[PDB]
Amino acid sequence: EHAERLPYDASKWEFPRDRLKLGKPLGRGQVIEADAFGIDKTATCRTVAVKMLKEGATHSEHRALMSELKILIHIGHHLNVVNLLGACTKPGGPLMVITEFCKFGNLSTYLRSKRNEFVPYKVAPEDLYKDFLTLEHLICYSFQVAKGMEFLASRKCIHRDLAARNILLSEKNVVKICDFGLDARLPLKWMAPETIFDRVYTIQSDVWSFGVLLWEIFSLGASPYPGVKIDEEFCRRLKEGTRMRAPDYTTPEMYQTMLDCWHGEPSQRPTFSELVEHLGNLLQANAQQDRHHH
Ligand SMILES: COc1cc2nccc(Oc3ccc4c(c3)OCCN4C(=O)Nc3ccc(Cl)cc3)c2cc1OC
Repeated sequence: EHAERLPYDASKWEFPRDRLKLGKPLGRGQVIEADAFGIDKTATCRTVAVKMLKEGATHSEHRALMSELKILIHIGHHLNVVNLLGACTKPGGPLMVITEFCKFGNLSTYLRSKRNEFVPYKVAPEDLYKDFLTLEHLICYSFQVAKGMEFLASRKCIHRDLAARNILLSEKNVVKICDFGLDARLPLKWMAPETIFDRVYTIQSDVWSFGVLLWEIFSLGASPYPGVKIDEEFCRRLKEGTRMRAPDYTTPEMYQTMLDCWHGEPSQRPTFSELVEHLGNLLQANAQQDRHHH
């Protein structure tokens, strides 16, 4: 609330505009691809994503972007939350928020591009499945998002719109939680019943959304509630207990976890801490099935 007015450690986040080389747009504020000169002590040059205010934006829009920067600063650093690298706030140019760049984009679109490049486990010679996704990949992604959400929860922050479209995939299969801040998106399909009917958002409603995210992950980017009209009867049957069927690439345990996240009673849903532990076990157990190289 009014985060745009929180203290700002310029010495820690301010970055010289001239050490930035803005490139092509990635989407539209508006995110642009760019090159940064020595923004971190890990490389003198690095690709980054920059979010900046459009031309002549309202004061209200200016507060909104500044509020987002303050929230990111407040949340802090975590491997599974898009990393804030710096910002350009001082006079001389536009307000700019700089984050790490995630090469592969949103997880939803990416997964759909791998529909014909997936197998539960690779079989030697593995070169036949080069760059293919496997159950280990999918469980690993689920596990990383759970850890990111567990982190946000510990910062007392509620995402409010946890979906695969808000998950970014970087290199080496590392995923980052983000928010493009968005209708044709049918956001209601990720909303918990209490949120739909009472407009209440809580870390427990986020867990419900996490369940839909798992369904998306294990359906390889399919659209939630396939072909179902999202009208009043939908909300009615949803509150009555109607749930999605198990997606194509799920495992028995992952589907049960989805069902657990979709519990009618918010308080009966698992917590992200319990999800991190549980998903960590499923990952370890999955590896136990792939023993060719032991
Ligand atoms: C190559 O394809 C893309 C790769 C990208 N890699 C990194 C970042 C990208 O854009 C974003 C995405 C989200 C946010 C952002 C920039 O700037 C800061 C705000 N933001 C957030 O995620 N904010 C945020 C994060 C967590 C919480 Cl809890 C609240 C707000 C990208 C956009 C792409 O093309 C689409």
